[PDB]
Amino acid sequence: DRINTVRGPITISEAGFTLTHEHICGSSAGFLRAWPEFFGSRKALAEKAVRGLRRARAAGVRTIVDVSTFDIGRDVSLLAEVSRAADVHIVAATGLWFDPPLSMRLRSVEELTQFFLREIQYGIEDTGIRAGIIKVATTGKATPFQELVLKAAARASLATGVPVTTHTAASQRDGEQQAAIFESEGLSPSRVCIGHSDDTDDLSYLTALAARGYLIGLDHIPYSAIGLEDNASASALLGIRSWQTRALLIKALIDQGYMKQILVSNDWTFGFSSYVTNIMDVMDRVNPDGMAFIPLRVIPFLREKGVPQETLAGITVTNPARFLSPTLRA
Amino acid sequence: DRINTVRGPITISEAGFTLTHEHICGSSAGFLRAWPEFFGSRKALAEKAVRGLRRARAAGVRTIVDVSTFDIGRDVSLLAEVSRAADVHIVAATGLWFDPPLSMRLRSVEELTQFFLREIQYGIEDTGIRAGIIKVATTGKATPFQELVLKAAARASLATGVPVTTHTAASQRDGEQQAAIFESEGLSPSRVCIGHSDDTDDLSYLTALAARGYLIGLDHIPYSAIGLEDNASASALLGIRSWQTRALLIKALIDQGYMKQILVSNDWTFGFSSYVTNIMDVMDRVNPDGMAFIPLRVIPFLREKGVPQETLAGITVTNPARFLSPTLRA
Ligand SMILES: [Zn+2]
Ligand SMILES: [Zn+2]
Ligand SMILES: [Zn+2]
Ligand SMILES: [Zn+2]
Repeated sequence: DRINTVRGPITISEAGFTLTHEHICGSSAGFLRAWPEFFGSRKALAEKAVRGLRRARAAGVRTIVDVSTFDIGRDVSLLAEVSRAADVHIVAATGLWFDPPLSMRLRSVEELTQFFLREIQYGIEDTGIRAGIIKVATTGKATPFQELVLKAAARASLATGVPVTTHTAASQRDGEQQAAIFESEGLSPSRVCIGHSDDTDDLSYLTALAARGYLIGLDHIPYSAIGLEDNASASALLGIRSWQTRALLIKALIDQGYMKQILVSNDWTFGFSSYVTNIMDVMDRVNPDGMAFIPLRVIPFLREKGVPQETLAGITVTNPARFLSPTLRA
Repeated sequence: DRINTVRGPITISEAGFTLTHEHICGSSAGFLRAWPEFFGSRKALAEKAVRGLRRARAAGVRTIVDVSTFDIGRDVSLLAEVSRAADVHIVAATGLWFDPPLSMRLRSVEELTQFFLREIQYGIEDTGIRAGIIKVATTGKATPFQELVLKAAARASLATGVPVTTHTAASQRDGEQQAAIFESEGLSPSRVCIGHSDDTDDLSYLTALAARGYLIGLDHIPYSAIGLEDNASASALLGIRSWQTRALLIKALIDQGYMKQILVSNDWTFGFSSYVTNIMDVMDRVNPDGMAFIPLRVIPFLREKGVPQETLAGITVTNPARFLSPTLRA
């Protein structure tokens, strides 16, 4: 039915062009509140986010999905502030990424399910803001704790119709184990996006997941260290495959008939504290378009390669709404 | 001539009987605000803390030092609320414990120094509440990041006069490496408490540190799994030595001539989320007196063993004031 955003529930008709894997700020729980000067100031960070969201809106974006979890330092009051100021819908997330503190990593699968349900059904912190997606992660074979998180996320999705989206080490085919765990919980693949999937060139892996009904998150398109290859930290984060190579995976999935299974995004952010201090600046140097990279650079690139505009509208408008609108089977 | 508390500056005389290593809630950054129902509710936690602090005050306690850092989930607004309701002074902490998130673990020594200084000189979050102690931790030989933390803590102490207090694995003699690192930064031992030191029976380790001018934190006195040795999680936390064994270390150091170097506490808490779910209840079963254990049980026990009350007042009143009152050399 309706999709919860930080300003309240919206209808499918209202979502419009949606970026399905983004961030306002990539941090850690408590960090923005304890050390705002890391970001210059809270005001500076908010201003930067508003400018970038307005940039994206001007390029046609209407909704982003902020897949920052508790342990990414999600601050839903910041999300609400910038959503209002930029007039861009923002869907907030629950789940856990790969920096859970002791108070999360000691919890059982039932306890984690309760937490994710709280954030979806009741609200985040004392804000009343309800999550519209559940984010989870692996980096290779799931750790024991990550298996509990995947199972809890599946259970929370099965109780609410709120989809699950993942971080993968795509080149290691993590999506297969994630899918196997999800299906062992009875979760429908139509409620799951296997993200960071443009990090691999293995089209067989991607098409096989798409044929099983998964959504394939091609969310790293602007990530490339070309021109800065001997920046070790940037190379590790961004890789050295070109944005064009990544974008051509969108075309390849289209050409093999899987347009309904594709979700595209930038995995952008406006603040970034969980890595090297000035990674945000390096990223902004790599992709000055920020969140507008998909509409301004990727869509025209794919048009030039012969992809019809109606296909691209299906990917960027129709697929996200079908993914986000709550259901147990889409 | 003043010590910062969660209710503002206090004089040395106002501090009175002081417990130097305690917690209101042992958690993780952001956790109490995101999942208060873990604790029943925030109201239930606060009520529990006020009841316990009122009982400690009735037993003679006037101040506690809450050594919860950012990564212990310190919520200075909760400390301020319970301090007011119970009429007990609470000193808040900066520093980092052994569960830092990525946004902390990626920082340099200079950045950490700036963060600890912000918390001491400016305030914690947006609250205006300034830290009066710096807490650090090792569990065996320091990791590279923990070396940075210790160095940053020494630098912040050298710039402000606020003392440093530590978590150790006393069985591993961590106090010796901590001392070595601190002295390599020029920090006076008179500004350092080596905590959890009652976790060892190795008197020579303790006396050698005391002879160098360190404060010796005998802060685990009520910790014992005697009667519940088959509870593996409680035994790992609490050990299998009796409270009387731990308390007799106080006497041993007095007898050697080191009464000036002793600090005593309970390392108690009113909420605990960073371990097994119901550890708080197990702890309360072990020590129903909570923070009042030191004045109600340990002081009379040491008097029965022949220690003058005046020596015990020196330990519980005079030594904490000398430790906390800012200086570069006490
Ligand atoms: Zn990711
Ligand atoms: Zn991301
Ligand atoms: Zn400790
Ligand atoms: Zn402690």
